[PDB]
Amino acid sequence: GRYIGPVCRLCRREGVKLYLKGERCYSPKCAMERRPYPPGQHGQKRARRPSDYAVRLREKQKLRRIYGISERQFRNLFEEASKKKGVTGSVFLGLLESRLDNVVYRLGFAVSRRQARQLVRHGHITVNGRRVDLPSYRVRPGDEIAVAEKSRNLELIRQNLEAMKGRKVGPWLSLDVEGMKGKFLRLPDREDLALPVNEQLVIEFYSR
Amino acid sequence: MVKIRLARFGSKHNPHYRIVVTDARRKRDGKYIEKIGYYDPRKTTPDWLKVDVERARYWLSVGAQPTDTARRLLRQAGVFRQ
Amino acid sequence: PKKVLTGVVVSDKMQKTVTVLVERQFPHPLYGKVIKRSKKYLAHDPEEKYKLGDVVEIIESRPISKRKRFRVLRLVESGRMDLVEKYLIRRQNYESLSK
Amino acid sequence: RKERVARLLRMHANHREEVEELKAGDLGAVVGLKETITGDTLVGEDAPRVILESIEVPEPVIDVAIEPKTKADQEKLSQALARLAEEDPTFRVSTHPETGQTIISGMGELHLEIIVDRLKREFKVDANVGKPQVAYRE
Amino acid sequence: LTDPIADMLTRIRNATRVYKESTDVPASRFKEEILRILAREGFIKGYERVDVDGKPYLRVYLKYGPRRQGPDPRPEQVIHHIRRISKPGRRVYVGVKEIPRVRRGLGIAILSTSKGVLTDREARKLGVGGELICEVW
Amino acid sequence: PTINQLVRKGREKVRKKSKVPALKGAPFRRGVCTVVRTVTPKKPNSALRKVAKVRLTSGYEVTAYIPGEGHNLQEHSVVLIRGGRVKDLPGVRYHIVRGVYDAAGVKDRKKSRSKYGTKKPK
Amino acid sequence: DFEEKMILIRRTARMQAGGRRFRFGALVVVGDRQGRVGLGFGKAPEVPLAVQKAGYYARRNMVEVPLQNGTIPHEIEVEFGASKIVLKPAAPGTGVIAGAVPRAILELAGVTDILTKELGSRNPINIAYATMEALRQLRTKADVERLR
RNA sequence: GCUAGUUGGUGGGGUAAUGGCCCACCAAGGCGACGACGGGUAGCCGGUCUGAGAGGAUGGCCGGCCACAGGGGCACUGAG
RNA sequence: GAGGAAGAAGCCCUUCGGGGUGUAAACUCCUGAACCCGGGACGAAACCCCCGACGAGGGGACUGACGGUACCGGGGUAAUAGCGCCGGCCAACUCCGUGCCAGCAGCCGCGGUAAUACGGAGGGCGCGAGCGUUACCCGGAUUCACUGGGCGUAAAGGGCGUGUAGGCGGCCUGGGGCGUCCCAUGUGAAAGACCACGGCUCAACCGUGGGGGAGCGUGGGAUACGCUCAGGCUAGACGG
RNA sequence: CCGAGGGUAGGGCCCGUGACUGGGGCGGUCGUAACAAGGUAGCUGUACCGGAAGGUGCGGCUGGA
Ligand code: SF4
Ligand SMILES: [Mg+2]
Ligand SMILES: [Mg+2]
Ligand SMILES: [Mg+2]
Ligand SMILES: [Mg+2]
Ligand SMILES: [Mg+2]
Ligand SMILES: [Mg+2]
Ligand SMILES: [Mg+2]
Ligand SMILES: [Mg+2]
Ligand SMILES: [Mg+2]
Ligand SMILES: [Mg+2]
Ligand SMILES: [Mg+2]
Ligand SMILES: [Mg+2]
Ligand SMILES: [Mg+2]
Ligand SMILES: [Mg+2]
Ligand SMILES: [Mg+2]
Ligand SMILES: [Mg+2]
Ligand SMILES: [Mg+2]
Ligand SMILES: [Mg+2]
Ligand SMILES: [Mg+2]
Ligand SMILES: [Mg+2]
Ligand SMILES: [Mg+2]
Ligand SMILES: [Mg+2]
Ligand SMILES: [Mg+2]
Ligand SMILES: [Mg+2]
Ligand SMILES: [Mg+2]
Ligand SMILES: [Mg+2]
Ligand SMILES: [Mg+2]
Ligand SMILES: [Mg+2]
Ligand SMILES: [Mg+2]
Ligand SMILES: [Mg+2]
Ligand SMILES: [Mg+2]
Ligand SMILES: [Mg+2]
Ligand SMILES: [Mg+2]
Ligand SMILES: [Mg+2]
Ligand SMILES: [Mg+2]
Ligand SMILES: [Mg+2]
Ligand SMILES: [Mg+2]
Ligand SMILES: [Mg+2]
Ligand SMILES: [Mg+2]
Ligand SMILES: [Mg+2]
Ligand SMILES: [Mg+2]
Ligand SMILES: [Mg+2]
Ligand SMILES: [Mg+2]
Ligand SMILES: [Mg+2]
Ligand SMILES: [Mg+2]
Ligand SMILES: [Mg+2]
Ligand SMILES: [Mg+2]
Ligand SMILES: [Mg+2]
Ligand SMILES: [Mg+2]
Ligand SMILES: [Mg+2]
Ligand SMILES: [Mg+2]
Ligand SMILES: [Mg+2]
Ligand SMILES: [Mg+2]
Ligand SMILES: [Mg+2]
Ligand SMILES: [Mg+2]
Ligand SMILES: [Mg+2]
Ligand SMILES: [Mg+2]
Ligand SMILES: [Mg+2]
Ligand SMILES: [Mg+2]
Ligand SMILES: [Mg+2]
Ligand SMILES: [Mg+2]
Ligand SMILES: [Mg+2]
Ligand SMILES: [Mg+2]
Ligand SMILES: [Mg+2]
Ligand SMILES: [Mg+2]
Ligand SMILES: [Mg+2]
Ligand SMILES: [Mg+2]
Ligand SMILES: [Mg+2]
Ligand SMILES: [Mg+2]
Ligand SMILES: [Mg+2]
Ligand SMILES: [Mg+2]
Ligand SMILES: [Mg+2]
Ligand SMILES: [Mg+2]
Ligand SMILES: [Mg+2]
Ligand SMILES: [Mg+2]
Ligand SMILES: [Mg+2]
Repeated sequence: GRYIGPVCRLCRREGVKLYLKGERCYSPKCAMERRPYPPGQHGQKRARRPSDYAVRLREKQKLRRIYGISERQFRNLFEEASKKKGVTGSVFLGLLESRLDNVVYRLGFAVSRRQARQLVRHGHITVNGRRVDLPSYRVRPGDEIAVAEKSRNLELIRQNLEAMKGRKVGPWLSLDVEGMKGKFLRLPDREDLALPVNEQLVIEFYSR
Repeated sequence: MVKIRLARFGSKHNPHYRIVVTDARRKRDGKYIEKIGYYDPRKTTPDWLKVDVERARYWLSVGAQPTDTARRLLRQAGVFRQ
Repeated sequence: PKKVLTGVVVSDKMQKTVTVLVERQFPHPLYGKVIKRSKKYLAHDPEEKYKLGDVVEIIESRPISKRKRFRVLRLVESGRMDLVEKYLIRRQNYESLSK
Repeated sequence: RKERVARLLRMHANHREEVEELKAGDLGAVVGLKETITGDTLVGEDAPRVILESIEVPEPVIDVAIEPKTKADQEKLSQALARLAEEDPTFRVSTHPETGQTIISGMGELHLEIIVDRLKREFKVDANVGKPQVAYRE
Repeated sequence: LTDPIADMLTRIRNATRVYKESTDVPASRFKEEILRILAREGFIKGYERVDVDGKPYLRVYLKYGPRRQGPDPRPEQVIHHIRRISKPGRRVYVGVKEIPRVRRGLGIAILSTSKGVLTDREARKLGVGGELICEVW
Repeated sequence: PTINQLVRKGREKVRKKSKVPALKGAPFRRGVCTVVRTVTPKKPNSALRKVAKVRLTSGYEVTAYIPGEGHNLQEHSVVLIRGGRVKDLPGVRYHIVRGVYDAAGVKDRKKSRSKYGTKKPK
Repeated sequence: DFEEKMILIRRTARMQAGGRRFRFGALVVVGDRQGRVGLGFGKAPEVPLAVQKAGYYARRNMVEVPLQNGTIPHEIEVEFGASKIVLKPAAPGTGVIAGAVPRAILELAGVTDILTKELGSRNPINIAYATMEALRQLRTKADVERLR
C-alpha cells in the first residue's frame, strides 16, 4: 500500500515543498524551510548535471508523490488519459484530481491527503448519503460528498471544518460548510490549478 | 427440438440470463439461433426483462417449446394475452 | 449461384470430357502488383462437341466422377491454338527442368 | 512447506481401516502427503511451527569405495543413491578429496552388502567395489 | 520507353533543378490531362502542343520563386517533389476512403478514375477513386 | 530487388537460434553433478571459477557455473540450473540456482540474497 | 534573450611525436521557445571555450521554424548523408516524441507536439545538422499559395 | 519428376443422395517449377499478444468446426 | 493519521568545527484493519392446487447448496514489509575489507594496496504483498526494408553471349467492361476490442445500447488508367 | 471376395553410435611468408615441388611501380 514512510525527505530530494504534512508545512519547522537540499549523506554536495531522463523521472515522481498513490494505480490512470478524447495532460491531472480522497482534502475536511485517506477508509465520509470507504472512487460531476452524519460528532472534522468558514475551494467545488457537505461540479481545467508539475514531462516519461 | 430458454451469462453471484431460442441439444450457453431478450433475476435495474414479443410469437408458432420458467418470464410480459 | 468460369480446352483426349485451362488475376497480399494464376478443370462434354482451342465457359455442377465437377455452359471463342501452345510450350519446357 | 492430508489409515493384522482422526499420542498411517520424510515434524497450518527434536546418534563404522566402471553411467548411480539417501539416512555417500573415488560408508558389512547388491540388481549399475585407494606422499 | 508518364514528370523534375525556361515532353492526351492539372494547381505556368521535326510535343512552362539572399541565390522550387506512385511494375489503386493526403494538405496527388484525371481533393468531393498516378509538392 | 522478384522469391523470415538447447525449452532443469572442479577463464581475466559438469534430466550433460563464494556441491549433488552463459568461460551456458536441491545458499550473505539462495537474517 | 542547451560534448585527439594531444568539441542548440532556433559547433582546446564558441556560431546560424499551435505544418523527411530525420505533425495532446538531439532542437524551437524518428546513421552531430535542415524546409499554406 | 482405381467412359452395386465410393469392360489418360511427389512440423477459426502501422508471433481458458476415446479393424441397432 | 527538536540514543561520515539517517523514533492526542454481540439476505417464481375453459387473465402454496456468508447496526486493539538496484547504458555515493585472490558480468568491461564495477556497512534510487531471475513471443531490428534497404572500393553484378517460360511495353479512334473505382442489398453468430450509459460502496469483473470495417455473394452504374478485341499512324525496332 | 495384422524376402530415408582417421575453433618449438620497394612488388587461377610458412613455371589484375 501507500508510501507511509518518512515524508519530509520526499520533498527534500524533490527540490520543492510538496504540501504533504498539512498543518506543519507552513510552519517554519517544516524540513524544507531549514534544509532544502536532498536527504542523506550527500545533500550539500554540489549537484551533477541531471540527465534528460532524470529530469522526467524526478518530475514524474513529484506528481505521483503529491497525490500519494502507487506507481501501479498512477500509470493506469495516466494510461486512461491518453486514449480518452483530447489532451492527455489535463485529463490525467483531471482524472488524478477526480479521485475521491483528494477531493476530501481540497475541501479541507482533513489536513493532508494522508489524513484524508484515513477519513475515506474509516468510513467517515460519504457520497450522496451512501458511505464509501474506497480511497479510489472516481468522483463524477454532480456528487454529494458529505461527512457520515454519524461521524459528525467528532473532534477532528470539526477542527478542520471550523477552519474553513469562508476560504475559497477551487472554482469546481462548493463547500456548504456547517452541514459538512460539499459538491463536485467541474473536472478541473488545465489553468484551473497549479502544482509544481510540468504536465508534459510526465507524458514524455512514459513516451520512452 | 427447437427451444426458447434462458442461456446464462454474467458472473459469479451476478446472474444475467439472456433468454434465447436454440436447439435443445446445445450447450446452455452455446451457439444460439437468435436472441430474443434478456432478464436479470435479481432485478438490479428497472430493465430486468424485455422479451421481444413481436418475435417470441413467431417462434411459438413454428415450433419452439419453452422452459417452465421461460414462459414465467414470457407470460410475465404476456406474449400470451388474447 | 452456380459458379461460372472461362477457359481454353487444352485436352480433348478424354472420353466425353475436356481439360479447360482458367486464368484469374488478383493483386499480391503484400506487394500489390497484379498476378496471374491458372487452374485446369475437368469438364463434362456429354455431346463431345468441344475441341482444341475452344475457349469456353464452365458451370458449377453436380459431380460426374472424381474431380469432374463442372460442365461446359457454352462455346464462346474458338480455335485459339495460341493459348494451347501457351501451355504446351510451358508443359514441354519441363523435360529440361530435371536432373 | 504446506501439504494436503487427504485420508488416514490404520494397519490391522489382515486389513486396513479408514479413520477420520488420530488423537495426540497415537500412531497410524496417512495418505496424501508428498514432500514428507522420516525425521520431520508436522503441524496443523495455523500452529506453533515447531520442529520436533530430530534424533541423532551413530556415525557409520565400515567404509567401501565404489567404482562406476564405464562411465557415462556413473550417474545412473548418482541419481540412484540420492533416491536412496532419503530412503535410508544411515549410509553416507562421499567422494574422496584426493583420488576422487566414490565412497559409500555404512553401519556394517551386511548394511553395505544389500545396499550395494541393490545398487546393481535394481539399478543395473555398471560398477564394481572394494578397498579404498590410499592418499600417499613424497 | 517504358513509362511515358514517369518519363514526363521526370522530364519536369530533371529540367527544373537546372531551371530551364521550358521543357518538351513527347505528346499524349493523357499526359495533357495531367499537365492541365499541374498548371491548374500552380505548379507550372502552363503548356502548349508544339512540334519538333513533325512529332507532336508539349512544351511545359516551368515556374519558380524569387532569387533568394545569400551565397546560394538559386530560387526555391514550385514543384519541390513529384514521383510516380502507381507503376507498370506495381499498379497502385486506392478507394475513396483509401485516398492519401499529401503533405498535410499543401501538396497534391493526381489520380486516374472513371470520372477524369482528378486530384485528391477533387476525388474526395467527386466521391470516387483510382490509380494513384503520382504526388506533387 | 524488383517487385516481380519478391512476388517470385519472397523475403526470408529470420530464424533465431537457441543458446540454451539443453533446456529443451524449459525455464530450469535438474541435474546430478558428475564433476566439480574449478576452471581458469580467458584473456584478460585470471581466476579460478567454480564450475560443475552436470547431467541434465533432458539427458544432456552440460557444465554449469556456481555463483557466490564457497559452495557445498560435489559429485552426486542433485542440483537445479538456469539459462545464463558465463562470458569468460568456454562452454558454460547455464548457472546453478543457489538455495535449491543440494545447492546451498551462501554463508554470510546480506545484499542481493535472493540471487544467492539465502533466507533473511534475524 | 535565448536559451542554450549543450547537446554533445566530446574529446577528440590528434597524434604527434611523443604522444596524443586533445581538442574538445561541442554541439550546442540555442532557442526562444517562441520560434527562433540555432545550432553551432565549436571546438577549442578546453571544454568551456568551445561550449561558449559553439554558442557563438549557434546564434550566428538561426532558423525560422513557424509553429502551428506548437507543431509543424507538414510532415517532412530530410536526409543529411546517411543520417535521416523524420518529423510528423502531432495533436495538442501528444508531446515531444524525439531523441535527445532532435528533442533539444525541437523543444527550444518551442515545439510542444511532434512525432519524430531517427533512421540511418544516428550520429548526434549529423542527426542534429539534419533536424535543422528539415525545420529550415518547413512551409505553410501561405508560402505555398504565394509560390502558386 | 508423381500416377493401374491411376484419369476418362459405358454398365452395375451401394447409399438418405452425387461420385473411381466399390465392381467388370473399354479408352489411354490425370498431375507437376503457378512447386506435383516426398520429407519435416502443425488441429483450424472468433480471437489473443505485440506493433505507429504494414507486419510479426501465437491458438491455454470462452464460442464454433474438426478429430480421437489403451493400439487397430469392423459392423449392429437406430431419425441419427 | 495529526502534532512532535536548530534535531535523543546507537550507527554512518568527517578537514575533528561539523555532516547524515531525521519528524524518522520516542512523546501528545484523533481515528479504529482484525476481532466481540446483535440482526441477516437478493438469487424464488414457475412447475402444482383453487375460480375460469386443463386455454387468456386472476389468486393461493411449497422449495436456498453457497449461508448465518455478503451486507446492515452496536461495541472495538496501533495493528505484516519486503525485494531489486546504486561503473556507463540507468535514478541512486561513501567508508572499510580484499589485492588478477575471492568474486561480478546483459554488453562494454571491473579486480595486480588508495575498487562509486567484488564482499560488508551507512546512506541513496526504484517498486511495494510483492520484488528479482530463468525460458519463450513481438518490440526496439529501416537487421528480409509492402509501408521501409542495398550491391565501384564496406556482404553483394551472373566470365560473356544467344534465347525458352515469364514480367514489362510508343501515338490516335472505337467496341467490350476483365482489372480499378462508385451506390444499393445480403453475409460478415455470440463473447472480445472500441465509444456511451448502468449493476456489484470503487475497480477488476459484469449487464444494456450504439458504431461498424475488411472480405466474399447478388443488382445497378462509371470509363481514365491496366486489360482484351477491332481499325489507323510512324517518333521504337527491323529491312532496302 | 475383401480384410486387422502376423510372417518371408529385397529396397529407400532418417536418428544414435564406432577401433581409428580428417581437418576445424578455443587456451611452447622452428623458421619469417604478408604489412614500408617488407628487404624477390603484391595478389591471382592452375600446375609441380618443399618441415612450415611458401617457392617456382604459365597466364592474369593493380588493390604496385
Ligand atoms: S513539512 Fe510539509 S512541506 Fe516541509 S518538508 Fe515536510 S512535508 Fe514537505
Ligand atoms: Mg464509533
Ligand atoms: Mg510506450
Ligand atoms: Mg495451379
Ligand atoms: Mg462418370
Ligand atoms: Mg459409375
Ligand atoms: Mg537428495
Ligand atoms: Mg591478463
Ligand atoms: Mg582483466
Ligand atoms: Mg551430496
Ligand atoms: Mg560548418
Ligand atoms: Mg544515402
Ligand atoms: Mg551507435
Ligand atoms: Mg517560412
Ligand atoms: Mg451409376
Ligand atoms: Mg479411388
Ligand atoms: Mg476395374
Ligand atoms: Mg487399355
Ligand atoms: Mg507433407
Ligand atoms: Mg511424424
Ligand atoms: Mg499434432
Ligand atoms: Mg517498426
Ligand atoms: Mg519488422
Ligand atoms: Mg474452446
Ligand atoms: Mg482410431
Ligand atoms: Mg491412456
Ligand atoms: Mg478404438
Ligand atoms: Mg545543530
Ligand atoms: Mg544521532
Ligand atoms: Mg549530529
Ligand atoms: Mg509520523
Ligand atoms: Mg478509544
Ligand atoms: Mg429468496
Ligand atoms: Mg376447472
Ligand atoms: Mg454474526
Ligand atoms: Mg465468495
Ligand atoms: Mg462497525
Ligand atoms: Mg506507531
Ligand atoms: Mg531494478
Ligand atoms: Mg531503468
Ligand atoms: Mg547516474
Ligand atoms: Mg580515514
Ligand atoms: Mg584471500
Ligand atoms: Mg552485485
Ligand atoms: Mg579500497
Ligand atoms: Mg588500482
Ligand atoms: Mg560496492
Ligand atoms: Mg554495477
Ligand atoms: Mg515502443
Ligand atoms: Mg528480439
Ligand atoms: Mg539479425
Ligand atoms: Mg523495398
Ligand atoms: Mg543495409
Ligand atoms: Mg576486398
Ligand atoms: Mg562482369
Ligand atoms: Mg560459369
Ligand atoms: Mg517473350
Ligand atoms: Mg501485357
Ligand atoms: Mg499501352
Ligand atoms: Mg467490373
Ligand atoms: Mg461480433
Ligand atoms: Mg457505476
Ligand atoms: Mg454489445
Ligand atoms: Mg492495330
Ligand atoms: Mg493385406
Ligand atoms: Mg502388411
Ligand atoms: Mg494375426
Ligand atoms: Mg553410420
Ligand atoms: Mg613473397
Ligand atoms: Mg618478409
Ligand atoms: Mg617479398
Ligand atoms: Mg608490397
Ligand atoms: Mg602461382
Ligand atoms: Mg626436412
Ligand atoms: Mg621450388
Ligand atoms: Mg607472373
Ligand atoms: Mg598499396
